Amino acid sequence: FACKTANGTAIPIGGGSANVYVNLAPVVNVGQNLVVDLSTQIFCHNDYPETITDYVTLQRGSAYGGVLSNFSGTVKYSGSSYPFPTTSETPRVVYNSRTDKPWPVALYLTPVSSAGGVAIKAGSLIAVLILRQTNNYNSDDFQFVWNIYANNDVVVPT
Ligand SMILES: CCCCCCCO[C@H]1O[C@H](CO)[C@@H](F)[C@H](O)[C@@H]1O
Repeated sequence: FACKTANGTAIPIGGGSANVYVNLAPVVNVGQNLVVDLSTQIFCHNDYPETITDYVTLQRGSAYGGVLSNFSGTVKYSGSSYPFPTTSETPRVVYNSRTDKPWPVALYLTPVSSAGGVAIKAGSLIAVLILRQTNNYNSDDFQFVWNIYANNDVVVPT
């Protein structure tokens, strides 16, 4: 089991970490969602589907900088919604193919009432998402750490 980003940055068997640079909607009004869809950014696969089933969860999702200060978050994992920053490990997603499958994580961020102006700064860390991988074969328990960065400023109109 290993993962890669849309630009080809890989995290090999055993886990590790990688940076993910995301383009964000430049203008987000109070009452609207800023959607950060990681399913177009992070892809994973099973290296031995003939014998092994891989189990994948979002173990933790943490908010940073402007996302932590200016937004009220929700994380959607494989069609179910949870608070973001996270309060528990999600259920598992099964990886049973050698063909790349997107990691089904999306952040839904709505401005808090005090937000206004430059709510997210270009180049800042916005989130850290922990992908946890286990299997039905051995004792492997690996973490694939995704450091999410904003490519641009996000303005919340006043
Ligand atoms: C004849 C025995 C060969 C065993 C191959 C083991 C390959 O291990 C990797 O891929 C597995 C499937 O994706 C993961 F279960 C592991 O955790 C590990 O990532």
